[PDB]
Amino acid sequence: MASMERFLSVYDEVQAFLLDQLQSKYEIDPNRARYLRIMMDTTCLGGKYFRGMTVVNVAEGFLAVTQHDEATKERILHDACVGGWMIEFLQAHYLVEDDIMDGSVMRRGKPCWYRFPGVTTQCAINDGIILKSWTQIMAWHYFADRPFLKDLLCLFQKVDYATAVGQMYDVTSMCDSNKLDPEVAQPMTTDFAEFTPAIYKRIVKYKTTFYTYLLPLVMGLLVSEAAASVEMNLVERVAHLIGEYFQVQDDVMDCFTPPEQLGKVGTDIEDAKCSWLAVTFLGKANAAQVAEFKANYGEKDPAKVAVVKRLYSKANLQADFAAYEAEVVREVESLIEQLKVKSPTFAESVAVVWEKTHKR
Amino acid sequence: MASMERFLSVYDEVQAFLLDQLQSKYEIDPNRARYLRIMMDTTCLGGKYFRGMTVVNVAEGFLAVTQHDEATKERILHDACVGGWMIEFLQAHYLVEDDIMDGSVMRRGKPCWYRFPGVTTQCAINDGIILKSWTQIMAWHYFADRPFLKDLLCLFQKVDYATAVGQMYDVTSMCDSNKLDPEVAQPMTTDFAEFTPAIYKRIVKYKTTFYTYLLPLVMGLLVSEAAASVEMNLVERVAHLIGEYFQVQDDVMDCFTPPEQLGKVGTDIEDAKCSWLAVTFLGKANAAQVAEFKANYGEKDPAKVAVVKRLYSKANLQADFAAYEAEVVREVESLIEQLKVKSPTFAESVAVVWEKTHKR
Ligand SMILES: NC(=O)NOCc1ccccc1
Ligand SMILES: NC(=O)NOCc1ccccc1
Ligand SMILES: [Zn+2]
Ligand SMILES: [Zn+2]
Ligand SMILES: [Zn+2]
Ligand SMILES: [Zn+2]
Repeated sequence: MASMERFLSVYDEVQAFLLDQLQSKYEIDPNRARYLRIMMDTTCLGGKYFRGMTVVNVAEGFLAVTQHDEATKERILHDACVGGWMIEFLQAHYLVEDDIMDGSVMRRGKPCWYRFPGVTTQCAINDGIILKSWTQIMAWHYFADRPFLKDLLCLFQKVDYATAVGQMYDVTSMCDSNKLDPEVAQPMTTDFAEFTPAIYKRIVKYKTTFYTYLLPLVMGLLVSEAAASVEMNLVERVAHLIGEYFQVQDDVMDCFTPPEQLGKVGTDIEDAKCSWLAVTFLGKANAAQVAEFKANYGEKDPAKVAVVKRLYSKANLQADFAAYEAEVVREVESLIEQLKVKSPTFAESVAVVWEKTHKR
Repeated sequence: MASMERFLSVYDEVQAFLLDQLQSKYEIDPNRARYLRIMMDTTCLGGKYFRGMTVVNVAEGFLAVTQHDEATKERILHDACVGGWMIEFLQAHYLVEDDIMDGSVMRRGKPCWYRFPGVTTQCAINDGIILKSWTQIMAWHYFADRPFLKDLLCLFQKVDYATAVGQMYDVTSMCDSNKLDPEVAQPMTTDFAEFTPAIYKRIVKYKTTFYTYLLPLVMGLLVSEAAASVEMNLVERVAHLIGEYFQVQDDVMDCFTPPEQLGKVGTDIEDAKCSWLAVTFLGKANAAQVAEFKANYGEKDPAKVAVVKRLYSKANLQADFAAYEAEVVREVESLIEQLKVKSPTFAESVAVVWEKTHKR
């Protein structure tokens, strides 16, 4: 069986399990079940499944080098599929809630869930809650008797909590820290003193890298009973590094990729986000350029937005990007080498994750 | 040590643990830590702590009849306090998110969290997420080596998921089920065919009873290693029964308790909620009364709201309430008796929970 067709099949099986349980154990009626089926499909399907498929790809790597009965091979692959859906549903939770938090309009060429006419914010906040609850229902059902259940739940928790803390770093990134105060409406920064590489790195490390790269890699090791084939400090280091690069690319596309190709209208400039572009621009600007940036950033006025894009264009940010990219290629190849000492197979899976990131 | 002073002390200890970890493990800065300290205090403190204190009271019951070293007595009580805070933080999560979902203005005489000037919806949805993540952090830290960790996590999950499903039942209670559809804006019901006792019971069972009554009772049994002192089908039956009564009282106060005493302006009529009052009124109304109710319910116009209150007044709903109350007194005393067969101590704790509910 090809990997993607297995993965997709297990989605149908998990969906049926979750909705059947709603009827047998939680007293749901058929119409509300249909509403939740449609919510699940709309929010969990239609991406490339990079995160969930990484679990499967890691587990396939280890199957090629480890002796097992066929039925054990099938159970491992079924577990890797379930685990990969846990991650896809976790991402679904964060996309639904973030879209509401940020007042987003589109995602992937389609309206954000909360904007569907028979959804609304009142339902969509709760639908998002349900998405994440379903990850837990999956784990407790499919992994009830598994030796890795404890470790898997404990890892999942920490990643989820890191991700929520990262959303906090993200949404407060344009405020002055010393002015955070629940009692006082928050002004945009005027000095941009906090738009630094180290601060930017903390936002991206927490908001994206834990659930996009660390979790799929480590879940693949857990369902394979292979955590001893790695030095977990290296896996964490490589995960954060690759995931930082992934976000830098996303930051650049938000500004420069046309909307029909991007699948939405990017608003990072208007939203005054601490993007890689803003931070890099500030790291090389002269006094007059910094003043012009300050007079135009974080404003909805499209002429002021065009002024910011113009500043980024004139500033030759493509060169700082190629230099960044060069250095990440360097450090990732180094980390992969360190991974080969305990597991060529795992190092190869990390290689594949890097290639899919670097070339998308 | 008195129970409440222990409980309160453990809040300070848990808070310090959670914020210290944010600094040592999640790279937080002092200002964001202060923001989260204030969020925790504002959202978790100021109620009566009925749910968390019930864990402690159940555990105290068993301590009186079970032999233990003093250090074991202290560990059980510390565990019951932590467990009771897990429940209080879980309720905090649902209050923050529900207030946003329902566009609530006040809670307990104070603005809803999302309405604080330096919060806003964009932060408050995520703050609510964090609240529930903190319940998990507590359990994995304080109960890491405990024999009941698995059972406690598995119970907590199911209760949380029941609660989210109950919010779904609640927010869709004024729609016709056969018309639920993410693609189509949802009209209010015109026939009110779904305002029935059984439908009402399903909303309340899921939305409130699992986290308010089942969870504190069962968590008390788990931290005491006492689940064998009960027949879990009875505990579930009594929990749902008491919790249904609790919500019927809440439904009546939303309509009839003055706002300064209620701590908010009740809007169940304007929001077309399936309340006990609406369902009971419809169960006894003549044709003309049903037509007048239909012409006035679910409308913000205060004259139409006063028409609905007038219908409920003339309909002598206080008599149906006294009759309901009588029957619940009857069934609860019966269930307590059945609980005495395996545990007088546990039956007594259930007695106390009932008294606090019945007389508030
Ligand atoms: N639906 C129902 O009544 N019970 O299923 C959920 C559940 C919650 C807590 C403890 C055990 C089960
Ligand atoms: N903050 C950090 O870098 N690590 O702490 C969180 C964490 C997440 C996943 C696995 C293990 C730990
Ligand atoms: Zn966002
Ligand atoms: Zn972006
Ligand atoms: Zn509500
Ligand atoms: Zn109410």
